[PDB]
Amino acid sequence: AQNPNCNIMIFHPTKEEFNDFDKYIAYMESQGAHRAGLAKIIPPKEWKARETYDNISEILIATPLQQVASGRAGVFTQYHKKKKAMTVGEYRHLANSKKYQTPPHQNFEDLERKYWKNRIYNSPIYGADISGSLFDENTKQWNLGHLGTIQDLLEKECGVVIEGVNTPYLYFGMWKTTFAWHTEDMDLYSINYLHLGEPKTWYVVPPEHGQRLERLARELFPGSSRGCGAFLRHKVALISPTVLKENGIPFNRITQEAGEFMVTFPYGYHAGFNHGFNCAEAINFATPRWIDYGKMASQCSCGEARVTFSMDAFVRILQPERYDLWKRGQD
Ligand SMILES: NC(=S)Nc1ccccc1
Ligand SMILES: NC(=S)Nc1ccccc1
Ligand SMILES: NC(=S)Nc1ccccc1
Ligand SMILES: O=C(O)CNC(=O)C(=O)O
Ligand code: NI
Ligand SMILES: [Zn+2]
Repeated sequence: AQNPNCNIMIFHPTKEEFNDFDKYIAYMESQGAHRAGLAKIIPPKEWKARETYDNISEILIATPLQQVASGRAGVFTQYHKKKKAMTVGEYRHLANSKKYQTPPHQNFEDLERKYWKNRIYNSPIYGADISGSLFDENTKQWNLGHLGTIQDLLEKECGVVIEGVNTPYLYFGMWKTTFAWHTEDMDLYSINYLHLGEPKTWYVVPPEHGQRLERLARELFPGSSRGCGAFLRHKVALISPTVLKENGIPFNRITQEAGEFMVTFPYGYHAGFNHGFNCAEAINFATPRWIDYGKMASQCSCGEARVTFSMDAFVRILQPERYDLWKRGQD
């Protein structure tokens, strides 16, 4: 078995290897990359996402989210308070202000220490889930707006034609902005490109050990657990690497820098934070190996978790028994 310790693997494809997206994902998995839950892909030196980022300041963040924490430094939840709209130029200025800017630090490890010590005492503002893309239409390789769709994958594998679309989302971050412990909708893959700015640090639990994280989460957030059998779908819970180690949860960590791709694999729980002002683009995708994970994916039916239009068909076809109750998530 490849990669039995479930290490995060880093790949350096050649420009020739960067042509066929599906083929390279399959290659990564042949080397055991999926066992970690997360992989890094460094693009060929000849590749670029677009020419420059000089003209992005007029993009609108219609609903910036202030991430307010509750709990203790290593075990907390966050809720998202809606703020007034602002442009990316305005957001960048805010990120760089004295109130919100990255503190002086020695290295990534020093900044990580500062994050877990002090995160809960601040409320950074995030521009998340903004439909759009910053890939040039002429970028032919690993263009996240030009991937094969999940709906076409399901049709190719299972022969059923379904409604729905999937398109990329942009994320504008600042120091301490946080993504909570989660797997993707329907335990899909995700791919994330860091277009510009400061790094993003990731934590990940191997898919074969996901239930260990779930059990700890139930212990650490007992009221939330009683409210919903899949409350990590709410994407609001944080657990520090120190607390994971104290409880024997297997995990790994890695820092993503501008110009690098990360791929998360089916049922790979992940969480993380941004180092400073940055912009990332991400989208979900599927492969034939995903189908069995989609069939088994937990669902939130308490009504808290966000439901995309396109997830309906996934639940309807892959989980027909759960569909009525999940669809009771409704409204
Ligand atoms: N072990 C790492 S980090 N990467 C890698 C990628 C391809 C082939 C062999 C090794
Ligand atoms: N062709 C589609 S829809 N997706 C996909 C992605 C990676 C590998 C194989 C297939
Ligand atoms: N290196 C880190 S992240 N250490 C740490 C220890 C205790 C509390 C918070 C962080
Ligand atoms: O970048 C973020 O804030 C969160 N991204 C992801 O969870 C992802 O790409 O799967
Ligand atoms: Ni994710
Ligand atoms: Zn729920």
